Amino acid sequence: DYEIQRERIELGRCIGEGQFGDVHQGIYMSPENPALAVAIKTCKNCTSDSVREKFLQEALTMRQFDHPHIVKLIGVITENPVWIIMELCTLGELRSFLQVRKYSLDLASLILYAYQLSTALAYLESKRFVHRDIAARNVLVSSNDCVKLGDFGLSRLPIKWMAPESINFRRFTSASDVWMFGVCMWEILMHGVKPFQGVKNNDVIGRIENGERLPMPPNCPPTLYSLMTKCWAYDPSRRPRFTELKAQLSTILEEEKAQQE
Ligand SMILES: COc1cc(C(=O)N[C@H]2CC[N@H+](C)CC2)ccc1Nc1ncc(C(F)(F)F)c(Oc2cccc3c2C(=O)CC3)n1
Repeated sequence: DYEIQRERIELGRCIGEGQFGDVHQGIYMSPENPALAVAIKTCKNCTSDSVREKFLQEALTMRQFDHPHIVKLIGVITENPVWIIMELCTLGELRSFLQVRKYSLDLASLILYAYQLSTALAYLESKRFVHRDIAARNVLVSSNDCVKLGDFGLSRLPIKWMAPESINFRRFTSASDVWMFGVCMWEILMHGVKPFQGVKNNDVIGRIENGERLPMPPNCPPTLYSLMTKCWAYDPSRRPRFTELKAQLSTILEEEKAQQE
């Protein structure tokens, strides 16, 4: 069962905000397995059942997934104040982590993060789940060698990350998530810099249609940037599949690891 007794949760500092309320870090003291660090999503308005159902549906959404690179649901407290207890990724948000470690993280760690995210996305595609919000801001750092997709509720227009068909006609498929993943890979190799900085959202569409693309990040291997550009094919059917990106990122990772030993 997923119902958690409130006395077992100690609410810690605020780590972020979501549509329904503040997100906190905290501690969960399970009956048989002591001090576990957890993330706690709060909900200011779920004294109203209309808000409660939408909030708790976000926990049900994470309940169906079980992958090493997707945050897991620990449980829920369904009475007011309503809370969702999630796994805590102690090193926080990927963008800040990459900015802070811009000159200390090796290229193999950056490729490892892209590869780990491709395994989570290939897994979600096998479950017929279209994410729609693939971006570095929605990736968390569990440890130096482990990144995970954050909560899907906290992950929710991001025009600068979207595929042309998603912007033009609101079409959302695994092929549009591949475009977004290409942008997310670019953000990782750029050390947490956002795409199209200083450009208006309305002019992103025009630049993409003129053949312009986000440039090769400094010190990025040409084979890896070439993979990002395949994600940015205008035609969705010409983009690679997540299983192909997963195989190619593994080849690039092993090639980089072989250069060290
Ligand atoms: C220690 O763990 C964390 C620390 C911080 C942090 O330093 N934040 C600072 C605090 C001060 N202000 C001024 C600057 C930012 C962020 C996230 C953490 N870890 C963590 N672990 C698990 C979860 C989850 F998913 F299970 F609930 C989680 O959720 C989020 C929390 C924030 C944003 C997102 C998420 C998403 O899921 C997508 C986007 N965050």
